[PDB]
Amino acid sequence: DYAGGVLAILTQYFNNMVGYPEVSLKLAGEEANMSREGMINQKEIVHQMVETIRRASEPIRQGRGFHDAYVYFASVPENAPPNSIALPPQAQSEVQAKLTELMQKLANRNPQGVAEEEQELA
Repeated sequence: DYAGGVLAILTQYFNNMVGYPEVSLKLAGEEANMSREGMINQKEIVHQMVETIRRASEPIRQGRGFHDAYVYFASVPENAPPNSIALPPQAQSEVQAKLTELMQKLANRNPQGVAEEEQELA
């Protein structure tokens, strides 16, 4: 249920549990799963999700690499590594609108898979 997996990842991101680049790596994991099973439409949607988060996060990031300077969606949690920040309010709105559109496209491709994730989340 790769589409469901994507929903779970976005839930953690929007709840400031996971930041960039971790969120993009998790999405890339699902992207590879989709591509392996020939789910190209879904793969392309998740690729756009990754690009959306990368383009908003990479230019304002106070560092580089994979162990610090994370960029969280709206708030920096107390377990964040040094030099972590959150997106500015305008970027928050732009990123969420685009991700919501992309998530809708995914849900439309695999409604049973996304519904199951919503059930599992509950």
